[PDB]
Amino acid sequence: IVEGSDAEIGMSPWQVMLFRKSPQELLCGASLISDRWVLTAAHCLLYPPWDKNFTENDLLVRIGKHSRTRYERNIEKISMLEKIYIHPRYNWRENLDRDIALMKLKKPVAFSDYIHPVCLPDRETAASLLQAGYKGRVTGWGNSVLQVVNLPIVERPVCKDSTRIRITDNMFCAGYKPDEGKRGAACEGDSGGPFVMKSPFNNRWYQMGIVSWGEGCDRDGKYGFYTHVFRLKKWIQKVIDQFGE
Amino acid sequence: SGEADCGLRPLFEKKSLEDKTERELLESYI
Ligand SMILES: *[C@@H]1O[C@H](CO[C@@H]2O[C@H](CO)[C@@H](O)[C@H](O)[C@H]2NC(C)=O)[C@@H](O)[C@H](O)[C@H]1NC(C)=O
Repeated sequence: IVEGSDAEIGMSPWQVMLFRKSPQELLCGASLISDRWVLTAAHCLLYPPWDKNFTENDLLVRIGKHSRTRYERNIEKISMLEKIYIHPRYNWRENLDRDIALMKLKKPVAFSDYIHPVCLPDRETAASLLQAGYKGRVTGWGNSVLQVVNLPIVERPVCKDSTRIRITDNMFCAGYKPDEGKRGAACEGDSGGPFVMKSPFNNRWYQMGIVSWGEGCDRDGKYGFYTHVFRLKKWIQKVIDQFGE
Repeated sequence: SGEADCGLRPLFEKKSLEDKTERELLESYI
């Protein structure tokens, strides 16, 4: 995140941090979608050119954290992973199409003031809210404590004209126009974290996107690009249906 | 498993409190 603001305590209680155990390293953002399930980007877990192909025992998650380096006693929780699930049509060889993965936790995480799941979008929320100019929210670490930025969704032809990457219907883009000069951006380093929207219909928060790549911030590009969660919900449901508890 | 109560924050919606910037999101719908 760049040009964001400090997240208030319990502002983003679905926030999940994905770590490599050894050497201990923060790899990516992620989000809590139920007491046993965490959503992230596939490229955080599987990218063979960079020798990235994690097994469940290589990783952990920390949940309920707002400080990047400081232990938060009786607040933050650690969970091990039972299984990793990568979209079967994830396209790492071209454009990161279907950049989505699920991680099943070994044990249910207890909910608290600081830990609570975000909603998956339904047909109404996807149809109504994923529109150019509407803003969602991305949370992550600065490029320290959790940072927040609110970003407008970009018109689809504008998104396509702003990158050489082939933009599929499983992707959307967001961020402020460069020449406009309103500040705040999501970055490559925010990969895997959630793009959320607060529904005006029922006042609940929905995860509409996953940060898939960022072209701005520390690069000369314009926008951040997101996996379209609703577009891939059939897969999400197939995995949770068969392997949930 | 928590799906029924998803997306409602204990320190915000549950308490009838709003965070500092959620009004910006609401305004973007206008
Ligand atoms: C990557 O590693 C896999 C085996 O890795 C397991 O695969 C499962 C299913 O995708 C995944 O959930 C786990 O993270 C992995 N670890 C387990 C089960 O312990 C190899 O079979 C592949 O050839 C490797 N390469 C690619 C491109 O997948």
